[PDB]
Amino acid sequence: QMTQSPSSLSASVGDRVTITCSASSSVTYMYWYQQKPGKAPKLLIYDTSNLASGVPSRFSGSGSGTDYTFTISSLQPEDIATYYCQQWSSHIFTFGQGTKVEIKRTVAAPSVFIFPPSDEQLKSGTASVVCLLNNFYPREAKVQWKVDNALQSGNSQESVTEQDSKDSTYSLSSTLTLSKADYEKHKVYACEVTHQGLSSPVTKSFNRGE
Amino acid sequence: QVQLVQSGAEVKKPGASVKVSCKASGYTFTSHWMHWVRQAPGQGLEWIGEFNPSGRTNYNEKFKSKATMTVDTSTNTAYMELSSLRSEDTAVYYCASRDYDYDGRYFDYWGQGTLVTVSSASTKGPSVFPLAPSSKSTSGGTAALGCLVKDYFPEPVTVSWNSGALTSGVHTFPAVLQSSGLYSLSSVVTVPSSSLGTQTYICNVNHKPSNTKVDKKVEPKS
Repeated sequence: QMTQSPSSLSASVGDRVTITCSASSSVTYMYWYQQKPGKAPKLLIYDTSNLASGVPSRFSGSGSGTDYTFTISSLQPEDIATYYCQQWSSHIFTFGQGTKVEIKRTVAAPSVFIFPPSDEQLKSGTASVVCLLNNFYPREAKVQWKVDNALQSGNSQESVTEQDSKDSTYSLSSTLTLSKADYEKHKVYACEVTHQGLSSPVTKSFNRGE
Repeated sequence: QVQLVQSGAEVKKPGASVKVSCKASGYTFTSHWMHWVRQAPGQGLEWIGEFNPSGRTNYNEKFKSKATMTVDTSTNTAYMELSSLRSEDTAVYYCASRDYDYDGRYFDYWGQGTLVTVSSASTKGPSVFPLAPSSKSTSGGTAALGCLVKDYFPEPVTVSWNSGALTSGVHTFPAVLQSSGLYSLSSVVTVPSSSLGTQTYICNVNHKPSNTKVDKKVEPKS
């Protein structure tokens, strides 16, 4: 049975990243793939230690008996990905469980933006209100929706991007969903953002219909 | 350039069958094996099997009962067919090829993947709404704008800006599953606020399961 370790890791830019796979047998070589989010897996190392064409030099692979090692000698922002080892063994190709590689970087405060629903959506029955948190670190953030100073719950959903391949930041989108009737019933719409990079919670607001 | 182009994402009923296609361009690809790989959402990679055109097939034991691999030599298209589909078959399916060519160069090529979703629920294209730039978008000489992509099924949706000409400052968020059982996502972009009067911004939303493409112009509100 193939064992890839660790499952995830965080390191700084310029750090050495080390990933291991232990194999059932030594008679076939080990391969290493890089998978960025949304993209297909990309071969980086073949035949245990050969660099694939185009792959930068900071990537290397080695093996000794049934123990194999993949190394990024100097972690770069674009290297965030899940890495997999792969070996042919007992008439099949087996992939490792994967190693998610993340970047530790300096604190950065989110840029907050609020978007009222479009007239087109509103008049057709529903109002989606959107709060955008742009390019922040670390990942942890609190978004609170306020309607006429009343705190909302059960009626919002959010999602976060994968870490940015250039600046190692995250971005967050929060949607407040209301009926047309409930939306037109109120004036002030606000999102309150709590994040480590802000010295106090930041509010972004608009008044309906102006 | 060498490319593997796969058939678009599809919803299929439980018990039904689907046939993913993989079209090879830029290389001869007659004397190389074609691999099929699956990746369940948020999971790892599993090898399904391999097919030789020049005409044997090797299967992973787990996928012997569920998969059938074929090829069309005249069109340069490999096919993988999944029978008696259940919820556990919901996954991205990749075609891939790795070998030495005629000139002895080592290659590895992958298709873009095909998300097969297994569900009784029907496909639905998205409704697209603007996320308009305003005074509440100005932060320091730059403004944020976007597109809300609402009420589609199944995954996935891809989004570009100005047909791919606008790439920097773009964030396309992962979809949320709503209480209604329909997906919603946003895509945003930060631009100079001095561009708002003159530059045109259009989001291009693709949803292949419903065969729908939507372009939406995003303007400042009057």
